[PDB]
Amino acid sequence: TIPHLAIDPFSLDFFDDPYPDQQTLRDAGPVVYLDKWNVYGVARYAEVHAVLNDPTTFCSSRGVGLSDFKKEKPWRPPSLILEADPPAHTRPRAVLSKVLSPATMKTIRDGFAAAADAKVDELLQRGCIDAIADLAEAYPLSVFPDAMGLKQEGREHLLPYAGLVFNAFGPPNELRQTAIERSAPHQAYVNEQCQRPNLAPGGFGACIHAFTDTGEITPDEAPLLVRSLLSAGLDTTVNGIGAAVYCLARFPGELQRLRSDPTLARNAFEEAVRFESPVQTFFRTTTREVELGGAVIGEGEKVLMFLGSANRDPRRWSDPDLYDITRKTSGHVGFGSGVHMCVGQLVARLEGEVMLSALARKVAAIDIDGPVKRRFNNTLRGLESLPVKLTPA
Ligand code: HEM
Ligand SMILES: CSc1ccc(C(=O)O)cc1
Ligand SMILES: [Cl-]
Repeated sequence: TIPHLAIDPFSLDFFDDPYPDQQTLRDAGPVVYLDKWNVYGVARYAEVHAVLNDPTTFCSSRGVGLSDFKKEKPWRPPSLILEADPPAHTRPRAVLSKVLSPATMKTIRDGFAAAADAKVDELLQRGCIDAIADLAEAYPLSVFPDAMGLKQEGREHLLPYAGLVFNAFGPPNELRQTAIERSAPHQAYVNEQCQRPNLAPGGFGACIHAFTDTGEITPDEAPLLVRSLLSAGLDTTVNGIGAAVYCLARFPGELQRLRSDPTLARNAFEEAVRFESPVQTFFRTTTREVELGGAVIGEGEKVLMFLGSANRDPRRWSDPDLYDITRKTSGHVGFGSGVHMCVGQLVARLEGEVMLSALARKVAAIDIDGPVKRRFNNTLRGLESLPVKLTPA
């Protein structure tokens, strides 16, 4: 009933060009079995969306990577939110909700926007730049660690620590095993910065600590919740902004539309999240026997959701393979869906909007001007290097 496939969705060849294999996965059936990792797979929008929206049946507390926490030790203490199920999930979620809230966005926006304009201005002085190191990485690094309230010393650990986290969701391939081997100093830095004394007042970090007297979280939960933001908060936005620039770079027609109406900046970002889906994949674990798309999955099985595939499913999207900054993106699963839907999406969108606004107002063209180099990671899709020539408007 369930087709078995030998595709390794965590292989360098798959990362290098996932799209044919992803159609192969959708078209094989609503539910496949991946013999490489002994794992159920769902690659169509409908089943990915269903799975995300039944947290009772498809739980996150047994881990959202390949590893099943009921079978193996987690490589670090479990996240209090990503790797928890309702009701444990609920209050720490509420806290990060209020911390990364509309009101908070109102306090950081001018600063984020200024940073974004200043960067684009700086890059136009150079002309030929690396849209990854000098933009996708540099810009979030200029705003997010400050927004967190991190001290300056040690920030080089942040992107290493993130690549470790996302690699560690993957199978025990060499990417994962090499990440964990190198992890010790990045863990030490991050863990130390999660303690209240090390976070500057007014920041996301000290804000999380300040929420520890309401009955929602206790003081011993706050460091791990800060850890959550230093795990998820940065590298995701680097690959999100990287994606958007790359799309603009490959669809000049859409850059020209964006320039003509910079208010499209925020949706231009949302479409780049759908189109590239920087967060490619996550697992759930079945807490019971379940019928899904007319196939039956037993208790305790890992189910792999192909978010990027879901976002290019021609069953859901018209011309999924086109970058369209005026598309109605509502319902894309690049930020997830349901009770775990990205609690940090207002920061990502803010960062993404203000950067694409800056480009929209200041840049006339973005032409790839050198070898594009992909960066391989078990969960993240994105580029190592994107050399572009920026033409001033
Ligand atoms: C382009 C940027 C981003 C993308 C594509 C993204 C993607 C995602 C996805 C797909 C999920 C769902 C995980 C699941 O269902 O298991 C999620 C949850 C989460 N994200 Fe984001 N994210 C982004 C930005 C951010 C930022 C800026 C932050 C923090 C400042 C953040 C923090 C979190 C946290 C803590 C969770 C766990 C929420 C929960 O379990 O309820 N993310 N993200
Ligand atoms: C969806 S990416 C991500 C989200 C949350 C955490 C965490 O809670 O540490 C890590 C990665
Ligand atoms: Cl850690």
